[PDB]
Amino acid sequence: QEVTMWGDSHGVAPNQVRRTLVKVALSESLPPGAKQIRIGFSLPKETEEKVTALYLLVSDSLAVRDLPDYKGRVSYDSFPISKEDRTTALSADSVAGRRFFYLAADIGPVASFSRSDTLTARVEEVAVDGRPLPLKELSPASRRLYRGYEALFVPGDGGSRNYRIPAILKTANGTLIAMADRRKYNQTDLPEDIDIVMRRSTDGGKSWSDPRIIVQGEGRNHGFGDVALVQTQAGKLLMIFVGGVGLWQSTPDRPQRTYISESRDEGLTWSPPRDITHFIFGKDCADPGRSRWLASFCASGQGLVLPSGRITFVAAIRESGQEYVLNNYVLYSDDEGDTWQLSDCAYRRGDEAKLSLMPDGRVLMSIRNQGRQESRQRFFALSSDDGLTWERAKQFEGIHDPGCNGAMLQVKRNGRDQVLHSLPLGPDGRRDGAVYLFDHVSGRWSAPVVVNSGSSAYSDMTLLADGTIGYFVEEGDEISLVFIRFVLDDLFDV
Ligand SMILES: O=C(CO)[C@@H](O)[C@H](O)[C@H](O)CO
Repeated sequence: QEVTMWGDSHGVAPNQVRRTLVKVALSESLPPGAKQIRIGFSLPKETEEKVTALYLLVSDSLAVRDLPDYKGRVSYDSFPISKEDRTTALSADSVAGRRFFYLAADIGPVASFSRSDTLTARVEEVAVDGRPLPLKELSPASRRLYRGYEALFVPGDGGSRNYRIPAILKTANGTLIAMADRRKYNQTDLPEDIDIVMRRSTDGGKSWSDPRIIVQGEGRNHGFGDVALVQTQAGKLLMIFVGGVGLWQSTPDRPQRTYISESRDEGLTWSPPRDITHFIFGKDCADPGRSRWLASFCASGQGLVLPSGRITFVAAIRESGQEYVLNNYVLYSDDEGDTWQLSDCAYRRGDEAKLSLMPDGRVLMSIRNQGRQESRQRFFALSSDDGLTWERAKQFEGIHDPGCNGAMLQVKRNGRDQVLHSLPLGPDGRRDGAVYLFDHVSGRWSAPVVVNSGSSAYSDMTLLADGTIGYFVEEGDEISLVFIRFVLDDLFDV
């Protein structure tokens, strides 16, 4: 009879309730004759000052996230603990054979958000009728306080086993749109059966509407996913996504197709999806130079609408069946989405790529590094004719890319034009989701700041009206899509 212990490392926000600090698992139910179990724990004053109440939670489930995040799919009992106390006890008849125990807290109304605000606790002893059990730590507890923190899509939500692939969008009217792959049966990509789902917020991300499936997968080989979002200059919302067979299964005559859909009511309703594959490649393509290309997909997340009105996304395109590599081209529209063209090639052996507007009006491309090329660094390219043509810009390199989709934001910080870039820190793996600041004038990257430790993958980033960063990340091995709000001073001041 051993006891295994996991401290929580997920972010918190003020006034949240029943946040797990430490969870422990009995390897066996309490034996008959056992009457009581007692849990002694430690918790520093700095954490105690940040909480308003403590709890012992007991459940038949051993869950990854805070138990309220499973919205009742996890049932549990809650016994309060005085925040000044350091032990609690419960009869074996109350535990009722259950094996999983949580030390949880209600977060106070803290108002600091510096890097120092880290909550922690640790279980020191689990005793059954006075007989202390052996406890082994698999994880330490450290939960950082952010101005906002909320899991928008959690495994099991609405009957979908999994979620992946975040996209976020802020509209000129302040509406936030959050979309995701609804991965119904497992976490793998197309050709699995996948839907596109969405939640909206009309109060700057304080609260979100219930998820609505806006594009429905119709079976294996007939799913949809990899959403990217823009707002066009005329005000209509534009989403772009792929559907069908997997990327490497696509062919010119049986392609994984690219679709667009639009919204003229702040993301409440969306037009029926429109196949635009024929503009890009394949059997219906008017350019015979691309008749025999095999596959294309736009990087999920956000595109870019230029000052001219031109709408753009970077497609990553498979041109040859003899290799498993992709080339980047800009997919753009000068007519509010009515028609679409391709730029000249922007990057050889690229992958998911993102655009942002340089302070001089040039366009910067950030290209995912696939296959651990070169020094395993993020790739960059520049365009000075609004996306039509491109050249490598090593001058922007200098951050590691373990091979993952990220996002850029052009921000002004202490009077300096800078670029915020989100990527897993790694190294060489999907761990510790971070952001970096690139100072434009010096051409120097900051040191990374880890927003979310642990398993971390795709991220997308939006700038809120007052300059708070909205950061939408894939958290965990079984991924949750988590919306985090912070200001740049919270992460980069000393
Ligand atoms: O996988 C998970 C789920 O949240 C955790 O184990 C954590 O993200 C990482 O794996 C280690 O901290």
